[PDB]
Amino acid sequence: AVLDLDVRTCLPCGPGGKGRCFGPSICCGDELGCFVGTAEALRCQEENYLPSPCQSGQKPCGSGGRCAAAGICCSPDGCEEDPACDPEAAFS
Repeated sequence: AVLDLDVRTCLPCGPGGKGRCFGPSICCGDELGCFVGTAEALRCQEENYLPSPCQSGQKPCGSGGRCAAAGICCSPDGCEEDPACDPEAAFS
């Protein structure tokens, strides 16, 4: 997706703002693991309370998608701990 407005980088997620919103009912903090509609993901509840634009930060990867949360590489259906970035990955 594209940018939101003047202030880029959508709303954070997780603890304080380590994470952020990604695709749909999802939230995944790179330095804060991946949560789809989970406790640490509810921050995206605001992503469906006010019809407006939004942007994410999904650094691509060969794991059927782009990187995101803890060594995550997300897809259009959901994310997964991808060895591409940190969990199922190397000792990253």
